[PDB]
Amino acid sequence: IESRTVVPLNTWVLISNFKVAYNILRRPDGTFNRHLAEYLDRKVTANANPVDGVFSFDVLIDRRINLLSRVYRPAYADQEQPPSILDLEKPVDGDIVPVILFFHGGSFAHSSANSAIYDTLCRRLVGLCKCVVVSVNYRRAPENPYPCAYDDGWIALNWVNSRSWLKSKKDSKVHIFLAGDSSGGNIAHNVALRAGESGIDVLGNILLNPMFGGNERTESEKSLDGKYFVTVRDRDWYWKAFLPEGEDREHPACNPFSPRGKSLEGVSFPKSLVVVAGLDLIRDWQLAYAEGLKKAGQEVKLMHLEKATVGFYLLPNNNHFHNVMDEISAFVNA
Amino acid sequence: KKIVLKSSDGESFEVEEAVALESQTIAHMVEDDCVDNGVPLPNVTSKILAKVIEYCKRHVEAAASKAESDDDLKAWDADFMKIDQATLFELILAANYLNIKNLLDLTCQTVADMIKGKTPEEIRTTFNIKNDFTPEEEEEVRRENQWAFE
Amino acid sequence: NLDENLVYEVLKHVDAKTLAMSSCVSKIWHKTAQDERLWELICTRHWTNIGCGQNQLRSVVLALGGFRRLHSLYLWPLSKPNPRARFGKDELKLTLSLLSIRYYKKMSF
Amino acid sequence: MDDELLAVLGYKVRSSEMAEVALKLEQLETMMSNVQEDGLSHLATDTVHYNPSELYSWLDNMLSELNPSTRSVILVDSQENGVRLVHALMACAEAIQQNNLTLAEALVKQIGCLAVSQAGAMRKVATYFAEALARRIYRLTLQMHFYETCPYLKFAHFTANQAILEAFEGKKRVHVIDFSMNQGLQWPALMQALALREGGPPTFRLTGIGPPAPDNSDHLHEVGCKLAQLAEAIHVEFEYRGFVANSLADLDASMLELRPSDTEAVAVNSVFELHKLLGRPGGIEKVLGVVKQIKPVIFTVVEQESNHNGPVFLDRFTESLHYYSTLFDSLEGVPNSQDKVMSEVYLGKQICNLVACEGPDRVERHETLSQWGNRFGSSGLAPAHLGSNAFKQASMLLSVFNSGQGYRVEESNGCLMLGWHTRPLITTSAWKLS
Ligand SMILES: C=C1C[C@]23C[C@@]1(O)CC[C@H]2[C@@]12C=C[C@H](O)[C@@](C)(C(=O)O1)[C@H]2[C@@H]3C(=O)O
Repeated sequence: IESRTVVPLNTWVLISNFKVAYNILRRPDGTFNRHLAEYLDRKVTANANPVDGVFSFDVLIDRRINLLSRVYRPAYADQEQPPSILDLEKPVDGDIVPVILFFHGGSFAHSSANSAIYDTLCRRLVGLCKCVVVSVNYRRAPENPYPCAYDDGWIALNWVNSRSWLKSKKDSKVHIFLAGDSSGGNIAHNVALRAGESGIDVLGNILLNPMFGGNERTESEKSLDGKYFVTVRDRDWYWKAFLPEGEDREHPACNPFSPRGKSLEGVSFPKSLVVVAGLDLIRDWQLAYAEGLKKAGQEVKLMHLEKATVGFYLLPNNNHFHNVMDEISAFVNA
Repeated sequence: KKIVLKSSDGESFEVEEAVALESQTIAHMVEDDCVDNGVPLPNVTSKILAKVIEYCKRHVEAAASKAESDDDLKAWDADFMKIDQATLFELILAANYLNIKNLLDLTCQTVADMIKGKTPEEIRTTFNIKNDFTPEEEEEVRRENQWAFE
Repeated sequence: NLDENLVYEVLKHVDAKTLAMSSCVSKIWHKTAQDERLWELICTRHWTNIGCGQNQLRSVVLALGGFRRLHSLYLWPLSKPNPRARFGKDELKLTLSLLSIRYYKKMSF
Repeated sequence: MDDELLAVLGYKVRSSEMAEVALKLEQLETMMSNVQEDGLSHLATDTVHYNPSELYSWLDNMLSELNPSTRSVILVDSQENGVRLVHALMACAEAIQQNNLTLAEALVKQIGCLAVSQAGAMRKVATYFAEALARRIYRLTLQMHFYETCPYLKFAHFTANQAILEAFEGKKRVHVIDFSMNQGLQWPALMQALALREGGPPTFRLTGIGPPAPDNSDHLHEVGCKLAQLAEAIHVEFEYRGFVANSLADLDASMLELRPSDTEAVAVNSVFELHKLLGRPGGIEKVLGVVKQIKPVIFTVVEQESNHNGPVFLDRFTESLHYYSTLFDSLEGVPNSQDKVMSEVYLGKQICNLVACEGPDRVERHETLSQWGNRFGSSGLAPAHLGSNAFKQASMLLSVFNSGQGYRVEESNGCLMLGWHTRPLITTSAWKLS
């Protein structure tokens, strides 16, 4: 009953249907019902013809592990006819052109890059931010556990940086921003960490409702348990099906600010935008993550939304949507 | 009731009637009579008959008590399988000649467990047996089972 | 100096891969390995709630070829990724369709 | 109408039934929480779902059971001088469309010269296309290998048996009309499935129609004899009938000796053969009308998702080129063999005929889901929503070869598509009388 008062009806129905679907796809043993999940999933296809100023196409970047990347960009002003296959990868026009490398959510278990809920989000990102967007399709646990996701992210980052038609006039370099949501926030953080001590320079990070955790139950898990379409049972199943068997939640991929994790002080890290929904079950961890950055000496602007829940960036019928979009547009075009 | 069993050698074993009815063959011969004077055994060694009798005895006793537990039984079975090769062999022949299904399952399970995760060059070493296949037949059977070698 | 019946009694309780390995040790063991009952038991190990008789299905499978060619052609590669997985009704339908199609492929006019 | 937001999201929910859907979701949730793991296992493996986009119907079904254009382009990485080849091909098409012969000839020569150093799939696609344009300038076993080297026919056939079986449960006499007997490699599985059923294996009648034998032989007789022998070897009643005809426009409703609809069920099958009728004016319409007159319980259609019936020749060239280049790219991993070579030759011939034969001779005139559905909707045919079962079957099929990679089944609007990742290639669907 409380959930029907904080969100509109359409977001409520969408999130409730997702919650029910992923309830019936869970399994206590640890196995995951892949075929029924892919059946119940709603996907889309690339379309080279412009649609409100945004076309797109698939790129098979890696063949050994079927690593695909869906690229989006604005429609061409100087071309009245639809872009041909040859014209799809023409170099961009403008002094500075940002490239947002995006990772979608789904607790390493649901959705895909060509899923519609994320296709629409990437199209809106391209429209409002006015820049190129590359969506990576990493592999999904539990069939393929740690660390295949960070490797897929790193390979896609290398491919994006190694391109030529995606460059800048002023410095002949690529202006890459890493972005993600839910599990994609964790993937973006880890790939940015890897790039920090590799050579590739990253401009910034855009973490949306990141997924961090630990062993000690914080003070927002008890009360919020089963209130805003998020429980703790699932929070353990997803972490158990991802980390290697015989490991706790203090692993570094689950908690970077752990005694076994390397300190962020003394290493290079870029600026980042941490968006935190106040009414989500995981509100004490995301904020703690920001504080770990704050004491580590790195720049971070915290955006605590006191009346937002999970999935607040899927429909435009609320006020938080416009706000977040404006902040990202001012943080990418700064 | 007490039943006298006579081994082939000539040792005599006193058994509980109940224990004897665990063997359906002995029970069947008892209903057919001609067994009150004594039940001899043509091919059965006294030592193996003694080991089987202890097994059935313990089992029957445990069962009766429970009706009036599984962990203790399992422990006893594991402790009674601490022998060598040829004794297990005499026991399987005796179990077959007397038809005591539970002991047969235990002995067949132990043999299956020792030959678990073994290859053609291992089982042969364990049993010292002769491979009598010709090169063509051996390659054909190997090719039929090649999926098992990957 | 083992006989035949006892070899079957011992091998009734062995796993598939081990029985396949044991089929190449000696002659008596090789002969005992093709008895369709052992492979029938190994194939119907996880078949819960099938929907037809175990005799009818046995008749059809024996008509189409057997069980040694049904678990070492389609069931194996299909179970290679995830070993610990019970086989439902879909596995039976798919494997039997492939087996019947193969029998048709080998059939002579 | 339909909610804009949800519609672009990927769901079909009426604006007057939102509250109802929400209430149903709440009840379903409470009921699922009340039951234990068994309830979930039951909905995981036992039940089936049809058309998930319709949230209302789907939820209703769940409740009752618990408590009884768009052009896809995939740029590959293997491309170092590919632009020179594509450019040359386009130039050849443009010169052919502008009336200039000398230009086209020179262009073709150049294409061959630049195609002699290219490797991978580009070499085969460019060579076959160059041959096709040479044929154009001049006029101005294969199937078995393909079936044993590609999953297209196998996936189509299995999905078709699943649909017919799901439309034949609880019936007695089943008649099947096939518009393409070919080798009859689909019927075995259907026959066994109809045998190992619950209630008894019913009588099976089959009437297959095929193209006139080119060598004056008897192939339908061999298929019928083989099917009857395997039938007996499986213990099921079976009647066979073979037919020889050129196209599908000559087929009639009387020339098929049908029984009363009230005492039998008829099912029509088609696997890549409907797109051959579009060339005769009035054909497709006549066949659709006769099918309607036949009043069947299911009509299975398998087709290629591509628009090649476009008037402009340039568009056809471009589309076909990209579609066949991605198709050839999808067979570069399998090792060198004989089936692969045979299939490549078959594809090449197909491409050549498409870019060399015009008028009625051209039979390879494909269309997409939307067009086909509009053609079917003008005659009185409604869709037939496939379920999760067919999806799972196809999944397993692809997982048997090459550890299930590359080809991916996607369900969209009640139809299945097998495609190279996100590029739909084969679209299977079923229809019935509205
Ligand atoms: C089991 C889960 C996982 C959810 C929350 C939920 O409780 C309900 C469904 C998931 C989810 C679905 C899509 C979005 O990616 C997400 C962030 C959301 O809002 O809801 C997704 C979110 C997540 O991936 O964390």
